[PDB]
Amino acid sequence: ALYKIRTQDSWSVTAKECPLQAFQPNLNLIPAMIGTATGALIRNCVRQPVIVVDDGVYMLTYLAMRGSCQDHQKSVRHFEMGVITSDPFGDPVPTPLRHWTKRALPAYDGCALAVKGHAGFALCTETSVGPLRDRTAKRKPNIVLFKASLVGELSERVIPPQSWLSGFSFFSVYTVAGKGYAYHSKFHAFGNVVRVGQSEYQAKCRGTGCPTANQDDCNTAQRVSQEDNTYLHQAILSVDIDSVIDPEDVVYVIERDQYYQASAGDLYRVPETGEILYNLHNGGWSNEVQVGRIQPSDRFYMREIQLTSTRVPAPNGCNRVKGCPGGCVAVISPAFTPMHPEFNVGVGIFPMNQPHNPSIMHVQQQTELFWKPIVGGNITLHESSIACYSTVPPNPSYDLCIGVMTLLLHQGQLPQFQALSWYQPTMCN
Amino acid sequence: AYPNALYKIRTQDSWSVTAKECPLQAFQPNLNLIPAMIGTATGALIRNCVRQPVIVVDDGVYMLTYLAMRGSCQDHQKSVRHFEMGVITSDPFGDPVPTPLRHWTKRALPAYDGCALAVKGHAGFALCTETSVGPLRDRTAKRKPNIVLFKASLVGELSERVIPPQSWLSGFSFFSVYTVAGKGYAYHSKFHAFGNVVRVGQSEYQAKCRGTGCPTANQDDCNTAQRVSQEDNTYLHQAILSVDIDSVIDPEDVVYVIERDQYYQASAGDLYRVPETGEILYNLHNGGWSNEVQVGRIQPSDRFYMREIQLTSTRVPAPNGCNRVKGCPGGCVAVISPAFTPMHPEFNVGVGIFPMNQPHNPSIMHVQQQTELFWKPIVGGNITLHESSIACYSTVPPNPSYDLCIGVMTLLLHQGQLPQFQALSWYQPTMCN
Repeated sequence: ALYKIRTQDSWSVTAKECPLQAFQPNLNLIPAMIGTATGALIRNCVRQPVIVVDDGVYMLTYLAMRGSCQDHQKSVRHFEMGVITSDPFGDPVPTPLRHWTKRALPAYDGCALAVKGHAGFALCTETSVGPLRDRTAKRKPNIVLFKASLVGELSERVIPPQSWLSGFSFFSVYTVAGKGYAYHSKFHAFGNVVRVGQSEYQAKCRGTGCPTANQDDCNTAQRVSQEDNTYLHQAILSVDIDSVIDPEDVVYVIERDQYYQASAGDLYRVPETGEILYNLHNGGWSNEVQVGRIQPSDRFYMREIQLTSTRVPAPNGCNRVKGCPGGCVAVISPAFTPMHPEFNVGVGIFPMNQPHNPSIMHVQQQTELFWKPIVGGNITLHESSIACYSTVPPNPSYDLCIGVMTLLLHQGQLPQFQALSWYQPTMCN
Repeated sequence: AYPNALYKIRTQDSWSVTAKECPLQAFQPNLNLIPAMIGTATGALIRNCVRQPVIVVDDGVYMLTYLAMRGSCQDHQKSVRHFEMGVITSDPFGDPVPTPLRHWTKRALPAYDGCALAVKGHAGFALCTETSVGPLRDRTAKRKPNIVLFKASLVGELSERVIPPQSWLSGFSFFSVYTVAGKGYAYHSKFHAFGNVVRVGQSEYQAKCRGTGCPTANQDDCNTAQRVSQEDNTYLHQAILSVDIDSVIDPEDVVYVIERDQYYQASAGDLYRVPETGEILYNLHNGGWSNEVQVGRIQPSDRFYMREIQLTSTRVPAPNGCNRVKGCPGGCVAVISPAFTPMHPEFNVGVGIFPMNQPHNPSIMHVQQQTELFWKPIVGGNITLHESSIACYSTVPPNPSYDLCIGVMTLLLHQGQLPQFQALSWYQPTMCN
């Protein structure tokens, strides 16, 4: 492989416990020449970007389409792996080594990524017309595990819908875009499950986001089929990455009382303790920044963590109610990664100002350390994924983050893949 | 099951003798621009600059290169040289598009400048100038640079072979050898590409001067435009580099010098080999005083001749704000963005990427023997084209109406940023009129 630096998770317990410096100066934005050009001049669209880093190795994915952003049937699914290496300035930057594409049909939607020991893993939903229509049509999709490596291998294992192990019955299982982890021959990632409602568990509803939310509206926001009384559940997928014969693939269903709405998300594993942190992406009615800890006890709980009170904005044209089940949607752009084993500190890519310019937000226990735009003007952020890491040994003042985004660079075009890296302040105040 | 070496579309050169001989249709409708998701993102938001883009295609395999810098476009010392290889495969719509398989980077120091590319089978080749501060300062400092041959393949490892300046075999005497960006070809055991050599002036040969580009050109001004060192009486000559790509033991690297009466100024360029006949076509890039689209044929006789071919009378524009003379020595420069590829074994037909309008927007021009078949913008607005490279091919068997072209460019996408790598493909009209 290309000479690469050792890296370690920025949410390690060795992270700062102190109250952090509010970094006033401009950030040092360094290159991240990864991915590919995505037709900035010829109306090509990119969706579902995910970036993951493990010990100086990264894996990247996105979904490319022609002429619009809703063409799963004619989409191309991109996978990429590379290493983080010291650039001419002595700065660790990622560079690609291998790239693969999957040409639909079939399409691959909601791919989750993880990297472990120079190996890359991708879990995708095999589809033709996408998850929204798949649920309404009551399909039972195949799920495909991709195994990638720096020497150019891409192996696939089909997971039939009936093969999943679970303690209860469910209609169907879907993958969702985001970050996962590979631990103990298992690939853990967020998932979505269509399942009939049970009396004991109702929709999470009233809270600081919408104190007067109505329970019937909350249940409707989660419902899939009114006649079948099925609801879209958040889940954790535990996929076998060592066995190809009689593989043990498990789905852990989280009851719908643990989340306002099922969504895409990221899972983080604290290396020393094994605690699982999560970042539940938006796209529903809740405009809160949803992070927390996964606590498996008598059942799987999502213990919410208060990271920031800043709300996720609505699209430009929406003038309806904000942050309540019957109004505007909260955009899907925000993605926050933990800089602390208990998510006391987080760094995220966030939309800023009316054009939703891409920006970086540093928050510690509801204190905003900084909120800085990457660019101004009319550049609009659509989706983002962020991977922050530390060197071995850590820099006493900085961690490094890699941000990948989809952006509307020019009017009349479609969202474009862009990437960048930066030194993330970790100095105490 | 993914795009790979064995699962790729077969292609053939668009300058094959099997190309159309007829008078071509002037294509009025808009072109069908199809994806070319190659290269990488190049920091469109963080002021990163990309230079010297080159694309080459051979039988469904491509190789790409460019030079990346941080914070400015004049930082060889802190630059990164990118290499990439991939295949041309049928996209979901049934359209052949390029997709990357391998990517390599070379971290300065040392930097690698003026890389020329060639592809044969599944192997890729790059010939670069080992430098620290770039060719202009290297010539002024009278350095003798190393030249490095890079060997890449889709399933193999990137190897390098250093060519010392004293190791070159040649029939001529010269001071130093430089590579230049552009396309070359790999045939049999040789990698042929354009080069530049610093050499003392010869009594018999003066600078090419008066012509359709500058009817009133002055011979003294033309000779000055080619001169390197007046004290040493050295001039920058165009050359052809023949580099051994099969032998690791006793490699034979040869320099063929072209006398300075065959070209207005030495420059970067592209070489094309007609597969059936073996004739060599060339595209001499701009960046000097000549604002003509410089194409022609390389004829080795008693000496190496560059037989000019008149492809189009449209002139290459000058940079914004220049009020000196156009297309004549000692005045405004002609921008280096244009790149023209042959669609005909004798360059009767050409397709090029060209700057159009005041912002120098990227555009595609189709010309046949000085007749403009079309001149269409890719985009308008304030997007500015800086450099470009184009590779057009055929599907085997050829589509009766269309060839396929891949265009790679460096563009100023947003004000306050630096030139960005962008790529696109399109169906190139080849139908008769």
